[PDB]
Amino acid sequence: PRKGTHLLKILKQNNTRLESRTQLVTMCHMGPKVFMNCAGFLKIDEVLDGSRVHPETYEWARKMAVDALPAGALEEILENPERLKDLDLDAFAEELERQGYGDKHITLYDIRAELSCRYKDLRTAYRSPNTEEIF
Amino acid sequence: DQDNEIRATDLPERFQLRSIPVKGAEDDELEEEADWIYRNAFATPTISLTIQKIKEALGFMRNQHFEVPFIAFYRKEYVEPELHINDLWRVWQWDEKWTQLRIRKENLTRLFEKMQAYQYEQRALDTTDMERLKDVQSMDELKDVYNHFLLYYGRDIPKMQNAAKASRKKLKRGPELKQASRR
Amino acid sequence: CSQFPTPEAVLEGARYMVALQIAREPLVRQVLRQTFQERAKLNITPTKKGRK
Amino acid sequence: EEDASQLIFPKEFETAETLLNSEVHMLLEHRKQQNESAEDEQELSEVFMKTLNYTARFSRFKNRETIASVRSLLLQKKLHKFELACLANLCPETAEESKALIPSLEGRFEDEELQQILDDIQTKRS
Amino acid sequence: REHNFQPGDNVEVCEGELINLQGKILSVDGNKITIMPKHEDLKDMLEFPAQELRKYFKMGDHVKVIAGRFEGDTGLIVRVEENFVILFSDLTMHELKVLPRDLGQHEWGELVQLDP
Amino acid sequence: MFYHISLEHEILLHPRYFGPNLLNTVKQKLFTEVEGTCTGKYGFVIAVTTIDNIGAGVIQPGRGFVLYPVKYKAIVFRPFKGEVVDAVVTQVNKVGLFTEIGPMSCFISRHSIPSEMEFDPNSNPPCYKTMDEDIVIQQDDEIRLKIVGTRVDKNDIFAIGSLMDDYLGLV
Repeated sequence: PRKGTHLLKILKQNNTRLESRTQLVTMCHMGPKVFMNCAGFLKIDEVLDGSRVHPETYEWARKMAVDALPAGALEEILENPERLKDLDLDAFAEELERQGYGDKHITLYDIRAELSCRYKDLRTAYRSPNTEEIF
Repeated sequence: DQDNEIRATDLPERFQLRSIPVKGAEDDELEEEADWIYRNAFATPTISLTIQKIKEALGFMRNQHFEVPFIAFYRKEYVEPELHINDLWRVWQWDEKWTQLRIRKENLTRLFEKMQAYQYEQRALDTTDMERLKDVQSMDELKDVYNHFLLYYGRDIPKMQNAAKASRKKLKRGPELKQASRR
Repeated sequence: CSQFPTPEAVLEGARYMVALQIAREPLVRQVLRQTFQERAKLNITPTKKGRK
Repeated sequence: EEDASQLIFPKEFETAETLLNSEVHMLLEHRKQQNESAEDEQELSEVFMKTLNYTARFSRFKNRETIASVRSLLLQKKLHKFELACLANLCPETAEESKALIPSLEGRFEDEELQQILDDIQTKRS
Repeated sequence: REHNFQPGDNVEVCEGELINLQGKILSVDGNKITIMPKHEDLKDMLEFPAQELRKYFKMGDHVKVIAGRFEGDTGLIVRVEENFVILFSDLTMHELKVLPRDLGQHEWGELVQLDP
Repeated sequence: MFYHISLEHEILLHPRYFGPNLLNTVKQKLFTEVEGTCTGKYGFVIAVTTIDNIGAGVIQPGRGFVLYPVKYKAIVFRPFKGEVVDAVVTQVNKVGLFTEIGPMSCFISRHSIPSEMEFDPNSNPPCYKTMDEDIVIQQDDEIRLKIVGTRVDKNDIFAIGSLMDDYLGLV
C-alpha cells in the first residue's frame, strides 16, 4: 500500500504511461532493492519490458536473440520462434561458469518459454462447473 | 506520519510491517537456522494429516533481502526441487519464530548473569547458566528453563529490580516503577 | 511453626517443596513432555447439558 | 468524584460493611452446600460460579477462626472499613508497599508500626 | 468552523484572557457558548465564542465518537495526548485514535443466514 | 470490592401463587430475581445472604397482582476508580490484556502498562514481557491491577485497569 499508492500518485500526476521498466527508478523514487524485487512482476503493454524476463536477465535474452539468427532480431523472433531446439543447456551451463557465475539452466528454460509467448497466463483454462460444483 | 518514513526506505513494504526486523546473517547462525527450521518446521505432526535449499533461501531473505515470490520465481535453481512457494512462505514465517527464540534465550541469559552478580554481592547458578540456556532448542522447553529459574530466584527478582531502580536513582544523585511482592 | 503447627503439617509442606522442585526441573519436564507426545490418551464425556 | 485512593465513596455505599475474600468464600461455600442438601431443581448463575472460584484463588485465609482473628486484630487499629478489607485481600509485605497500594495510609501510622500490623497479618496467612 | 459543542461537555479555554480555565458547557447558542467554570472560587456563568474553547478529557472517561472516521462508535479513553485521545472501543474492542474535537441493510428482529 | 449491604426490592406475585407456601414462594422469587443481576448503582449482586423482612403485600387495584416490598442483605461486588484488586489474566492480545476480577471482566490497555512491556505474538500462549524477560505475564497469571475507569452496561459492568503504579504487576 505505502509504496504502491506513492508510485501510482506519481504516474498519475505526470499523466504518462510507463514506456519501460527502467522508467520506475528513473521517474519514481523507489530504491534498487524494491525495483529488483518487483520489476519482473510489472507488465507493460524496448520490447522485452512486456515479459517475465527480469532486467538483470536482459543481457541473456539479447544474447539468445542474437544467437537465434538487437531490437531488429527480437521483433522478428517474437513473431515466431525460428528454432525451439537451437539452444543447448550444456553450452550455456559451461559458459555460465565464467559469464553469470551460476547454474542458471532453468532460467534459460524460462527465457526460452518467455520469448515463445510474452507473459503467458499460467492459470488453468476456464471450464464450465461440474455437476457436483453446480449442486 | 509513519507512512512517510516507512515508504522512504529501500525495503519491501511487508518487511517493515513484520514485527521482527530483517537483519543480516553470519553464516554460522544461519547454518543453525537452516538446521533448526528443518528439524522443527518439517517434522511429523501429532495428528494425522533440503537443508542446503533452506540455507540459500534464508541467505536471500536475510542478506539479499529478496521476498518469497522473487526467490520462488527468479531463484528456482537455488531452492528447487525440494522447496516450493508454500515452503518458502513457511520458512519466511519460521524465521520470526527462530529470531524470537534466540532473542528470548539471550535476554534470559543476561537475566541469569545479573542473578549471579546479585548472589555474589549478597542454591546458586553454577553450570545451569551455560548448560540450559544453550541447550534450549524450542520455545516449549524455553518456558521450562524460565519457570525453573523463577522457582528458586522468583522470590528475589523483585528485590533485585527494586534495588537496580534505586541504584539508578542514587547514581544520578525511565519507568522506575517498583515490583510486587510476588508471594 | 505457626504456618505448619505439627510434624504432619510440616511434612506436607516439605512434600510440597519437593513436588514443586521435581515438577519444575527442565529435565523431568522434558522426559514427561516426550512421554505425553508419544503415549497420551484422550477421554471425553458429555456434561449434563451435552447429554441433551 | 469517586476515588478510593482518597477515601471518597458514594453515600449509598458508605454505610455498607466490607468483606474479606476468605469471608466471602466461607459465605458462598455455605450457600452452595445449602444448594445441594435441600435439593430442588434450581440452578446457580455464572456470576456466582466465577466469583466463588475467583475468591478461592485469592482467599488468603482458610480457617474460619483465622478470618475472625485477622479482622479483630486489625479493627483494633483505626483503619477505615475499606482498608480493613483491602489489606487482608492484598496482604502487602513491606509497609512502604502497603502505602503505595493504599495511599490513604500515608501519615496514618509510622512505618515500623504499620510493618508490625502487616507482619501480623502475614503470619495468619494459611 | 462550526463546533460540535453540546451542553454537558467538559471544556478548557484554549485562547484568550482566560486560557487554561476548565468548565462545563451549560448552553449553546450559535457560536456563543455558556459554561460553568470549575473552581471553588468561581460560581458565575461565563460566555465564550465557540472558537475559544476545546473539549478535554481524562483517562477513564467514557465517551462516544460523534464525528469523523468512526462516528457512532464508543469506548473508554485509555490514554490522552495533546494531539489526540486514544480510546478502546467497547464492543469492537480495538484501540482507536480520535481528535478530542469529536467526542439500513436490515432492521431489528430481521432474519439473517450467517453461515450457509 | 465485596460488600454486605441491605437492599430492597418490590416483587409482583401472581394470584395463583397465593396459598400456604406463599411467603416461602416470595423468598424463592426474590433470589431468582436479584441474584446475578448487575447495576451501576450497587455493582454485581453476587448472592442474597438473608431476607430481613417481607413487607405487607399491597394488592394493586385493577390487576390481581400483589406487590411485596422485601428487604434483604446481599453480597455485592462494587468496583471503584482507584481500586487495587487482584485479577486473573484470561486472554492476552496485541492490544492490552483481558483479565477478570470476580464476575467483572476488565481490560488493561497496551498504553497503561509500563514502557518496558512488549507483546510476544508467538509465545505459547502469547504474552507480555520486558526487554530482560524478568516479568512475563500470560493467561492464568494473577495481576494486581489498579482500576482507573469503568463503564456500566445492561446487567454488566466493565472496568479498565492500569499497571502504572509502584507496586502493581505480576502476582
